[PDB]
Amino acid sequence: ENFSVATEESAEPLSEDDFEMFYEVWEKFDPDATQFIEFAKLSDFADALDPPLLIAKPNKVQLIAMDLPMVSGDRIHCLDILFAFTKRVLGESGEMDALRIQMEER
Repeated sequence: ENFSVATEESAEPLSEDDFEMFYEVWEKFDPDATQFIEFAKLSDFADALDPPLLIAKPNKVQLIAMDLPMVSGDRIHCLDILFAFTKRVLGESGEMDALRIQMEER
């Protein structure tokens, strides 16, 4: 088509296709629909996802550097895992300024 090449990249890496895929893998680590996962099993799940959510092993440290709020003494919140992964993948060059606005404070 050329000329009208203003379409290329008409979507952010993290699309809906990922949202559903995330639940697809989640079901493997949790068929009870509890929506919670154990940390000892997180590093695994973490490499169970598919890009742009896949963290290859043995990148266990990258998991500690981004320690996600932990629920019940030994259990993590999926809502937290999902969000942290959306920010981590978005803290590249977009919406990352939203924090720079905190400086002014209000």
